[PDB]
Amino acid sequence: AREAKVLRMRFGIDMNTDYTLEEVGKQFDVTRERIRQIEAKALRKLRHPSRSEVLRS
Amino acid sequence: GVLKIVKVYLAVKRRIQPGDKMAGRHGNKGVISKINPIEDMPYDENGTPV
Amino acid sequence: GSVTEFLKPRLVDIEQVSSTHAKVTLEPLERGFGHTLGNALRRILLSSMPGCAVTEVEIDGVLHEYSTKEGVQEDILEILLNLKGLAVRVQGKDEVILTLNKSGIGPVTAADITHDGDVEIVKPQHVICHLTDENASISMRIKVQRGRGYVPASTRIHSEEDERPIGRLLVDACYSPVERIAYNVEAARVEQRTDLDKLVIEMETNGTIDPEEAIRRAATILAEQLEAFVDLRDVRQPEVKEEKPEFDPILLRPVDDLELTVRSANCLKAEAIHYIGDLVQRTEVELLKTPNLGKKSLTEIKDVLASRGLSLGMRLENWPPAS
Amino acid sequence: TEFLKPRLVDIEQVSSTHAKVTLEPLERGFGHTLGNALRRILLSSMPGCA
Amino acid sequence: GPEEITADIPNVGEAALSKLDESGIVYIGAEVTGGDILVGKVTPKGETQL
Repeated sequence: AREAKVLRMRFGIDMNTDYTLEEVGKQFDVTRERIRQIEAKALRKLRHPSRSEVLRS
Repeated sequence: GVLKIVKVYLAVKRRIQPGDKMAGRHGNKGVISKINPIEDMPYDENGTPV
Repeated sequence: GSVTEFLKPRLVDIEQVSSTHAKVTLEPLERGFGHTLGNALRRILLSSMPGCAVTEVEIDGVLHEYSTKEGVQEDILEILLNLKGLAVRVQGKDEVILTLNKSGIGPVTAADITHDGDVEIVKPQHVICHLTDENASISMRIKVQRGRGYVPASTRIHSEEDERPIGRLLVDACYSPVERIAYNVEAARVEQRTDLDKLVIEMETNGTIDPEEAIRRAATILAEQLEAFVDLRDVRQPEVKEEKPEFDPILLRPVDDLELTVRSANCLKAEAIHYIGDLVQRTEVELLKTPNLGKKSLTEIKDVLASRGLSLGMRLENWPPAS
Repeated sequence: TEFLKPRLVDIEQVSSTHAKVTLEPLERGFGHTLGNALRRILLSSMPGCA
Repeated sequence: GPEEITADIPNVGEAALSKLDESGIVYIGAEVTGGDILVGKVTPKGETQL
C-alpha cells in the first residue's frame, strides 16, 4: 500500500489530478527524499515481469 | 509542397505462382493451378515429360 | 518364417553412350516387379538425387545483379544464368569457393576457373563470359554446395549470414543432376526359364554423377522409406509444451541485441558472455577485471542495459531452465 | 543432407477385413510411389490359396 | 515544424543501420523485404499529453 499508492499518486493514475513529492510527503509524514526512495524501489521491482515490457515497444 | 524528396527504384522478380492469368494466342485463357513436380507428369517412351 | 518363392534383381551392363547419357539394365526380374520398380526408381531419380550447384556469387565492382561491367558483352544476370548450368563435382566437401580470374579479349569458360584438386569439372568449355576490349578483366568468387531438390534464393529470405555483404549475389539452385529418366520393360532372354523381363533404364544426366551410386542411392532411399512399412506402432507425439515463462524473454537474447561498441562486444565475447542473461547478473567488480574494459566501455554497458529497462549485476539463480 | 521419416501413424480397422492406414510425414511423390508400389504388390505379388 | 530525413529514427534497432547508411537512405544493391526501411524520415509533434 505504501508503495502502490506512492507510484500511483506520483505519476497520477486512477485518480485524475497527479501530486508531487511534497503533497505526497505531507500525507505520509516523511517528506521528499523518503517518498522518492520508495518511488524508485517500486521501479526496482519492475525489472523481471514481461507484461509491461512487451507493452512498451 | 515543400523541401526535398527521395525516389527509390527497387526491382523484384516474380515466378509463375499458382493463380497467374496465363493465356495462348487464340483466346486460350488460363489460370495456373498447383505446381506439380516433374516426377509425376505425363511422359512418353523417352524421358521427355510435358 | 518359411514361405513364398520370389527372385532377385541384379545389375548387368551399364552402357555409357556419352558423358551425360547412360543406360542401366536390370535383367534378373519377373513380370510384375519389372514394371513396378520402374516408376519407383524413375521418380526417386528425377527428384531425390544429390548433386552440387552454385548458390552465391561475388563479383568485384558489381553490387546488384541488375548492373553491368565494362568490357563484358553479357550482363550480370546472363552471367549468373550461365553459372546456373555449371557442371561441378566436389570430392569430399559440402561447400567450396571457386575463384575465377581472367583478362583480355576472348570468351571466358569454366576452364579459366582455378583448377582445384577437389573440384572435377565436366565441361570446361561452358560459356560464362565474353570479354571484349583487351583492357577488360574480371575476378569473381563462386560458391558451390551439395544439396537436393531445387530450393532457390527466395526460400532463404535471410536465414543465412546475418550481415552478408552487398556484393554477394544469390543464385537459384538446380541440385538434381538428372535431366531425364526413361525405362522399358521388354521380355528378357534369360537363358533359364521363359517368363522373365529385364528392366531397361534409359538415363540422361549432366555427367556430375555416375549410374552406379545413382541407382544405388535411389534404391537406398526406397528401402529406407519402406522400412517404416514393417512395424506399425502408431507412435503419437507427446506435445503439451509448457506455457509459463519464469523470466523475461529478453534475457534469452544474445548480447548482440544490446547494440554497443565493438570493443565491448569483443570483451563480452572473450569473457564467455554470450547471452544478456549472463551480463545482467555480472557485477562491476567482475567487469573491471576484464581485459581492455575501461570507464568508457563500462559506461557503455550500463547505458545500453539501463535503457532497455534492465540493470547490471542483478541475481536470478534460475539459469537456464528447462529443456 | 538425406531425408526424414514418417512419424504420425494412424490405423483404424472398420472391422477385421476393411481398414485404413495413414502416414503423414512424407516428401514429394513418395506417397504416390509407395502407393503404386504397394498397390502393385498387394494386387498380385501376394501368395494365398484359391 | 519541418520533417527531416535522418537515421535517428525513434524506436529502432540494429536493423536500421543494417540496411541504411549514415544518412538514412538504403545502400544501392541491398536486399529488402516487407517491413524494412528505405528512407528514414521523422515528423515533429509535441503535446500528446500521454
